[PDB]
Amino acid sequence: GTEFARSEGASALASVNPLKTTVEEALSRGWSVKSGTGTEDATKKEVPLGVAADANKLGTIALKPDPADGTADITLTFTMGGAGPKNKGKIITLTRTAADGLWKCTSDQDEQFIPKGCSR
Repeated sequence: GTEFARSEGASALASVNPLKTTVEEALSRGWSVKSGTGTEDATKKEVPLGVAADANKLGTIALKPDPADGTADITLTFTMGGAGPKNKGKIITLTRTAADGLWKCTSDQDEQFIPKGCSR
């Protein structure tokens, strides 16, 4: 009844949306992106995303493939394991298609709580 269901979705998307820039900046250097926190690794030429998996207590952030070099589709997911009953277990997926470099957002939330710019 009183779950903050719209704000949960907005918060989840706000945790992953800024990582699009992080990914693009690494790929433009010809470096790979890897999950988690840490320093750039000049031996393997990997840049970490810079955010902990649990930075937002609504859920968990994941990257696939890990590491990612831009020659395959990339997905960033926010899995809402920490949310209330309407959104628990739902997943927001950002996909960067390697063929064209374009990003899409899909969600399996109930349509009324899907954030702006994302589709089913």
